Amino acid sequence: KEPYLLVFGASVVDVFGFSKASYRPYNSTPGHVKISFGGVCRNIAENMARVGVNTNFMSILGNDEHGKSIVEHSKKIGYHMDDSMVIEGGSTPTYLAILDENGEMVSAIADMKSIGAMNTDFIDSKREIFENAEYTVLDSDNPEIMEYLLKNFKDKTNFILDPVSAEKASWVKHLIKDFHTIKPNRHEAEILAGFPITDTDDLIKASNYFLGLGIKKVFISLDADGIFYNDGVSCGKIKATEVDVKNVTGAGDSFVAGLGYGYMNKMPIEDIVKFAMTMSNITISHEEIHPDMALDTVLAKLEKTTWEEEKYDL
Amino acid sequence: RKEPYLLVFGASVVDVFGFSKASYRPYNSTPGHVKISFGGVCRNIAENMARVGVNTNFMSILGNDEHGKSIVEHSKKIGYHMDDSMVIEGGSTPTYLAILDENGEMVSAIADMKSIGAMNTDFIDSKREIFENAEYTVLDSDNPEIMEYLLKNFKDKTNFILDPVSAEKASWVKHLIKDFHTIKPNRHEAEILAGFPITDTDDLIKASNYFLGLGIKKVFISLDADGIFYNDGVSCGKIKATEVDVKNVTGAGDSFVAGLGYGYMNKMPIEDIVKFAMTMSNITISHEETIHPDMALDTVLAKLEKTTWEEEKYDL
Repeated sequence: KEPYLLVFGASVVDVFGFSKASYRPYNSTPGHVKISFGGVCRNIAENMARVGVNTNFMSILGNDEHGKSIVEHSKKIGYHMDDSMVIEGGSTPTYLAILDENGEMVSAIADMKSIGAMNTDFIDSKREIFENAEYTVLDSDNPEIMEYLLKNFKDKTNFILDPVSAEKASWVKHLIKDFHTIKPNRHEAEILAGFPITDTDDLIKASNYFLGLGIKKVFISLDADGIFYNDGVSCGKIKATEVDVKNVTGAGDSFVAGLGYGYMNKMPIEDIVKFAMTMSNITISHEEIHPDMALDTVLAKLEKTTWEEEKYDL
Repeated sequence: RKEPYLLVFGASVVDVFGFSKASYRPYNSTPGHVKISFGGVCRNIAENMARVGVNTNFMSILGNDEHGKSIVEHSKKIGYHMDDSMVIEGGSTPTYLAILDENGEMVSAIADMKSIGAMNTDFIDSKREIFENAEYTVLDSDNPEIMEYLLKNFKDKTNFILDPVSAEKASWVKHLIKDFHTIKPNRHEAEILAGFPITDTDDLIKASNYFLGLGIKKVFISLDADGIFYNDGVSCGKIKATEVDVKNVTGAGDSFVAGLGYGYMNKMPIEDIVKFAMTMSNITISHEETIHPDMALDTVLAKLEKTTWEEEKYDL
């Protein structure tokens, strides 16, 4: 009914066993067991739901306990997983890891069997959800599924890319042309462009190459040095100057989420970049990966930030 | 509803098992299959009870975390009421995380069994009315100190039922058994509790007669393949079922305790309680899992009708 943003992707349940004693294999070691909900696309969907975006999250789950826990956390926060694939008798993708006294792993099980169950037939049965979406977030996990989604719904919905890694970005450098928005870091952009990006002049040449292919919006993460943008009309670099604490991971997930908010509320380019970066500046500091994220908490920190803005022209 | 209930008091454990689907190597991410299951003797008893229609009150120790919500949701689905349980803020619900190799052997594990020992007298006192108005109260042999507190404070207010768990755990509660209305040991656990070997029928009659002398009202001794030996002071006998093929024994005695619970609540004669509870034990024994997914009152009654029994009755 109301305009929504669709996030398609995997959900991985993380189960960590931290040793609170000396580690010994083959024998039961006492410790704390922590359960956290991960997976790039699930992190993005949660962050969006937390700031008020009408989020639909299409995933792959099993009918086990971990799958039920994901669906319950989904209703609490706000991300609707109502159209997800459910595998009867199958497990929800999980990573089990038994860490020692220092925090380094000694044993691990990756259960990713259910991620391979995604096919073109299930995509077709959920066509209305893909078409009625304003924007659709995808990662670079499966190039074959991406290629299918692009040539079937590129004109119906506006696709947003999160490259994940430099390696995963390389197996998808030929498909980036059909995306409305791409969000790589400095290194993932070097891979997608085909040339080394060392300074501002190379970032302008990179983004213009991406825009030339048919991409409308380009956002390049500069890791601490801010974010670079390119509307095709407006170009710049907006940098923050303050927070940098425990685990700078999960920030890119929060940035994609703020791109989604800024788009749904039709905010000006310079302000979308600022809002999205505030969500990253939060996530970096507080460990917990997401701690707390509310519409007002992001709007509260936003004002008390040193914005080092630089504007460019072509 | 203000209808009579049975109280089960004990631990709830969430088991998380990772089975390797490739050759295991330490410090390395091995591809595998994750299995999540609910355990704890007392939690299994309460589930089996609610499954057959007993109005069950399950008082446990949870942890406010994600595994705590998992147990609670399963309890609302099946019907074992956990409303009066202990919830620890910031604490952890008892969890056992284990990684198995390609052969099935444990090569790594984390035991978060901390919360089981966090039960205190102040909490028992706050919920004293749940114990006092309970028709029967099931306990296992996990915490001897708390058992003594429960027995001393509630033995004349509620009827206690013991599931000894193991022979080792049984020696620690041997001085406390006299206050129980019902004990349910196996051959070896009964030897530990009695203080002499049980090799035949005469020793079974002697062991059970001794337990009745201590003040115990009803005795049930599991004899594995030979069935169940019973004694209530009036009726004594041994009943066995023919055609029972076992796959997995874990959780069978749990289902038997649950069946005693059903029998007591429905005021059934001892021979029928033994048969009903044994049918429940037989169903659980024929499945690989600790609890049969399809078990309900109808399946227990359907299998009870279809069973051929070997019955023996002794006098005196």
